[PDB]
This record gives sequence, structure tokens and C-alpha cells, in this order.
Amino acid sequence: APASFAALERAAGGRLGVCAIDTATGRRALHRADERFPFCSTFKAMLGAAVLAQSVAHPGLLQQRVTYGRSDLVNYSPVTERHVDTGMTVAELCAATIQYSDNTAANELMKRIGGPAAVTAYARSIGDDTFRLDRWETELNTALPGDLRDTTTPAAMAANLRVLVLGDALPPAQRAQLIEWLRGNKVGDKRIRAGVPTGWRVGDKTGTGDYGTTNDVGVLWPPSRAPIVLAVYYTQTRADAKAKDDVIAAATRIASATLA
Ligand SMILES: NC(=O)[C@@H]1CC[C@@H](NOS(=O)(=O)O)CN1C=O
Repeated sequence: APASFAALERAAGGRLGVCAIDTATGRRALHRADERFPFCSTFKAMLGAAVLAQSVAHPGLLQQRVTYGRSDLVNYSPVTERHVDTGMTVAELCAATIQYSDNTAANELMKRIGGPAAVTAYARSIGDDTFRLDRWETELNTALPGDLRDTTTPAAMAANLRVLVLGDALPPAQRAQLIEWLRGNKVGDKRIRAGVPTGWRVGDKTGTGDYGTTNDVGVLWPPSRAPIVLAVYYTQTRADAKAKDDVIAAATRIASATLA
């Protein structure tokens, strides 16, 4: 098996980006940590945080029912497609978008809170000047080489996760909620979760896009040691490239070994 990030990139082809932070010591494991990558679904973690942050000023926000129609449904909406008739609450849409990566849920939340610009504004509010959300689902996953729309860096996303999950960017109640949503990711078993020991607990958000883009970002809680924050981004040369779950699992093993 490839033993370094550089070696893994050469084996897999494409372009790999990693930022892993050992929160005990502040040591980092890095590869292209300051390069931009298309974030795809991983922004949904930021979207959830942005909604929770708005809920601090308006506690009733999470309660609000959002109704949407058949024509609002975009591809990959396994939860929202079941509730065209009732609609769903803001909190329900957050859980759906983070835990099942539901695309319509993301769009409907963004309509409520002020669109792509609102998520970008939220990123700036927590000290992320790098993140930019430009488009809606599913266009934001085009992942075109050379396009800066809908990108961030592994280092910027890892820093966001550190302050959101382990820091005080959110008040305790909202911080606890974000953690519950991330720990409940249902669609990431073959990625970060596949590259850590089963004793480690994971809260994460995956993403996948065109150009075989394969991403996963989150926080890892080892049983007897301080948490590690891990952001992994990966993208490939051909537009029809296949996503590579195993690249993320391998990057995770290397990061966890390095910070052992
Ligand atoms: N093209 C997309 O919108 C992809 C693919 C399917 C959904 N979930 O994928 S995941 O890698 O986030 O688990 C949503 N998504 C997020 O990147």
C-alpha cells in the first residue's frame, strides 16, 4: 500500500489534497493543503452550521416548515422525494442534507437562508476567507479543472471543522447538534470511516462530483487521545473518471499513521 500522500497520488493518478490536524499538539499532516478543490457535497457541513448560526438569533428557524414541489426535486434527494406532500422542517432538511447528502434539502435550506452568498458570508464570519459557494445543486458539482467556483482548500475546511466542532464558533447547543448530524452520516462507510480503526468515532461529510471528484471531511475521535481533524479532497483528469472511495480510505490511514 502507498505509504505517503505523494505516493498515493502517484498510484491513483489525479490530484489529492489533505489537511490533518492533531488537536493535542497542533502537528499537521499535509499534501496540497493550500490548493483549491471542488468541494461538492462537503459544503453541506458548512450549510448546516450556517443554519444553526442563524437559529441563534431566531430560535424558531429550526421549527419552520418548508414546502417544495415535484419540480423542486433535483437528482440525489432520497429523503426529500418522500415528503413532497407534507414538506419538511428546517431541522429535518439539515439532517437529510448532512446524513443522507440530500440535494433538494440543501437547495431548500439555501432558499430559506439567503442562497450561496449566505453560506459564503457565514464562512467569512468564522474566519474562512477561502471558501466560496457560487452555485446550487447539482450544478455546483461540475468540478471543472481551472474553475474556482464552489471550491475551498483542505486547510481552510479543516480549520472550519476545528472551530465548529471543537471550538466555540457555535454556542454549545448548536455545536452539539452539528456533531450529532456529522456523526450520523449514513453514506460515508467506504471513505474516512474505512481508514480508521473501528474504535475511533467519526463525524464527517462526504462529497462526490464530476471529474471523478471524491471528498470526505470530518473529525476523528480516537478512544484514548485528542481528536484529529481531517479534510480530504481528490479530483481527476478525465470528466468521466470514476470516484475512488479507496483513495480516501488510504489517505485516512496515512494521516492517522503520521499523527500516531
Ligand atoms: N453529485 C452530487 O451532488 C453528490 C453525489 C450524491 C450525493 N451524495 O454523495 S456523497 O459523496 O456526498 O455522499 C450528493 N453529492 C455530494 O457531493
